[PDB]
Amino acid sequence: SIDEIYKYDKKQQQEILAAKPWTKDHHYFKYCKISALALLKMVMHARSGGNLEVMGLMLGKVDGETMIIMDSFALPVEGTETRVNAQAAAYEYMAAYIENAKQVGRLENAIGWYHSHPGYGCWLSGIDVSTQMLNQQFQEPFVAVVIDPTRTISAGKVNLGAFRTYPKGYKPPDEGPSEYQTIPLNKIEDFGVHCKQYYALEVSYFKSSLDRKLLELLWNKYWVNTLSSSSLLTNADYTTGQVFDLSEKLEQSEAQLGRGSFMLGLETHDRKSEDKLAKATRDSCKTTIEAIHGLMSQVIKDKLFNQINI
Amino acid sequence: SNLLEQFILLAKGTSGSALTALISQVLEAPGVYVFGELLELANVQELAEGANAAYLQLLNLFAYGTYPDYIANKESLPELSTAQQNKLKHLTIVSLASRMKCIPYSVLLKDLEMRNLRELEDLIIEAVYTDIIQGKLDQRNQLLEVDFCIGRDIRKKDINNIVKTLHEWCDGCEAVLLGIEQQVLRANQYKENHNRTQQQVEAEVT
Amino acid sequence: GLISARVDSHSKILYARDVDQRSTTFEKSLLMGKEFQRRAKAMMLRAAVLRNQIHVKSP
Amino acid sequence: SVMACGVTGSVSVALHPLVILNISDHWIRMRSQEGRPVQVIGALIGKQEGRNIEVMNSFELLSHTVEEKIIIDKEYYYTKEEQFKQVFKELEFLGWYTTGGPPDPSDIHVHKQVCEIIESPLFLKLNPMTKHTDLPVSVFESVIDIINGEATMLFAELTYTLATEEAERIGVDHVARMTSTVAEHLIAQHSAIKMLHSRVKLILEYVKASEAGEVPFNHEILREAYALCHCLPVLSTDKFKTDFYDQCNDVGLMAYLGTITKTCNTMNQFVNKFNVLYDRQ
Ligand SMILES: [Zn+2]
Repeated sequence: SIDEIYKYDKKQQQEILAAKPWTKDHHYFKYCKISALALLKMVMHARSGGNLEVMGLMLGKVDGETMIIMDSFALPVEGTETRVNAQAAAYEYMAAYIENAKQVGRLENAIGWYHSHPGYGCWLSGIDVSTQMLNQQFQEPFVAVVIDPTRTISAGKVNLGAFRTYPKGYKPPDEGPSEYQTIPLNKIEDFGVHCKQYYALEVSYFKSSLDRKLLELLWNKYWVNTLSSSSLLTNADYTTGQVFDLSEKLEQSEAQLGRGSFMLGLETHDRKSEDKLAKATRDSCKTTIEAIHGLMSQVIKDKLFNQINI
Repeated sequence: SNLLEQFILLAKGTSGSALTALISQVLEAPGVYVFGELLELANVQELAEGANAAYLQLLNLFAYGTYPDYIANKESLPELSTAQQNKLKHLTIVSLASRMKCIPYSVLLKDLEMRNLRELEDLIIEAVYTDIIQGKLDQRNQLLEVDFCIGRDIRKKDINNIVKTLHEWCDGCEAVLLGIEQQVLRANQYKENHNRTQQQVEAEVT
Repeated sequence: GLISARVDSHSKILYARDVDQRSTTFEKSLLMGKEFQRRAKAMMLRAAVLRNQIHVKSP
Repeated sequence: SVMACGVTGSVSVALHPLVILNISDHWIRMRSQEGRPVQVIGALIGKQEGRNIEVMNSFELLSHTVEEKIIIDKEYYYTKEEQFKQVFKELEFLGWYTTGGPPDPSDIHVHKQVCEIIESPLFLKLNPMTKHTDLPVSVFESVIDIINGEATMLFAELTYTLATEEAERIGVDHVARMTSTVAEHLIAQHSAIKMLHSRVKLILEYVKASEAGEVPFNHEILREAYALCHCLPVLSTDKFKTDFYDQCNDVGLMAYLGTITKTCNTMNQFVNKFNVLYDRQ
């Protein structure tokens, strides 16, 4: 049944929760069955979070060889991407919530860490790699659920990765994704210190047929909104900073591609490797795609509003 | 809203002479310029096309006709008040505004047989003031910018044109929007091949 | 010098040019575009001359 | 059947769509718990934009059976919001969805229940056990007036849309398709677009009816839709679209500027792989 997976068998779910397959192989969890609550307030609370980093408890479960994110989202908080084990401090949320969630038959228990790096991700940085590693030696099954809000703004796709980091003693085997990502100066060094200590879960999504019908019917009156983006008007001088950043974003490449140091490699420090040109690459891609946003928005609005027919 | 029933009982109660009164009321009723369904009463049908068929004639003028018609036909129709006459004037103006997004000043200056800007703008502002019209006069263009027009009349049996018409507008949006849509679709298709090849390499790595 | 200006010398008057943002941007844009495209084929053919291993031997 | 036919309130919140799915999910939850379509309650929230309502986000709740009536376990819900208002503070309890037939005195009763946390809350009715083709959301609101010597509240329906969030929209497009990402990108005014899209499909059927149908020949259609369609395609003006193309020039300019930057980027990429394998300097 389509509802066969929405079935939260607290029996079965908490069974595999106490199953501890990870202590036998820390690569058991290959899947991540998610209900779209993750997308829900993960997305709109990374975006509504402005640029303020956040943390806390995810709802969820486990099924077969699968971590399950019933929930993930953001705080109106900060400090994540630099907090010594940030996420913990928001668990008070379902220190209460899940509890009397059981009072409505939400007999689930706490499973994970909601969070958002508004504008630049949802993950655990250098100090939060202390967070991530320590807690997966604290809290396994634990995940680095990773999706970037403004990346998912200028990207059109949810790059979700459930990153069970490779615990200390457990190296990446054959399957360690280790999603390399352009990090600010604060944590790029420690990512290089820990970029290959995590793998991703095969993050699938589960729903009901009512869910599909609701999204279709959503579109069935959102299309009017579609031709009203109305995307250029939103970032009038935004892109200026973007541009003034983007060339500096490009100077990012410059920053890591400027150098006279001949010799054999990077031969002093990680530069490294000719550099940050990939940083400016993602920068140019996102900024020209947001230009695509603005232009398709206003132009297709002209295509429909300004002139269609009588 | 009140006037429709108001006239309804009037047509029921009032004819000819009584009519002269009702007609006097009808002339004076904004929005109640055209009879449509309202004329469906046999009483008014007789009252219309009656001895004072000319009254019905002005009714039609409200439906189809214009103030310039009166300009030609000062005599043909029943007489009106300055208020009513300028009313019909606004009628032609709103009609023209329907035709042109911005009707030039001289358009109505000639159409209404108007002399100049003072009265011209006064009446125009009055028309917009009723909130029938939006925007403002187009000073640069010597026209009238308008967002929308408030429904005054039936204007007699238009069903053919109006019904014909809805889809046309829809078609305009449909065509342009579709073009962008397909371009996106093809783009997504490229996405598929790109992701597809990416997946293929994925397969290769094992 | 600072002359953002014009003179109809037939007129015998100076006429300060307005500093163009838009079309001056267009200017520089397609200028660098043509430069980049010339250099595109140029570096292609340089990769050629280096892969083709051609050097003009003195004798 | 004590309903009261009223007016608006104080709705505006933000939305993400799995909470609509949690409308679905509370119905599924209570149904699996009870083995039956359970007329459930859920914490409606939404957008309020001028005179527009948008009933969007409402998840699982507690709906007790008081002898016939749906019941918001009121202080339970207080517990619940304090269980999420710590971090879900961006959302506020607008109303409650349910599942069943039309709105009934139990729906009226829990809507009143929602009328006790605030003054003028909203009503939503969904049902996967009802039999419509439309998106199953009924939405009610309140006046306070005087009729027949009785001072009473008033609850009646208004229409909605759903959220316009970027990654939210992306997820909607996927979970609808699951292979949108471009299509309805006129979105701030595409509310207007597809709202009046369905509206004017209705209007085509509706003018066919007013021709005839029921409805007789109709002047409402005549004057109103006449001005409407025969101003169309409105906004097709010139200067105006001149500056539209000025838009297009600047935008395509800078976008292809960045794409040129990426072009010479991959150029340098290739050149650096060259330097690795080939450039011996
Ligand atoms: Zn930390």
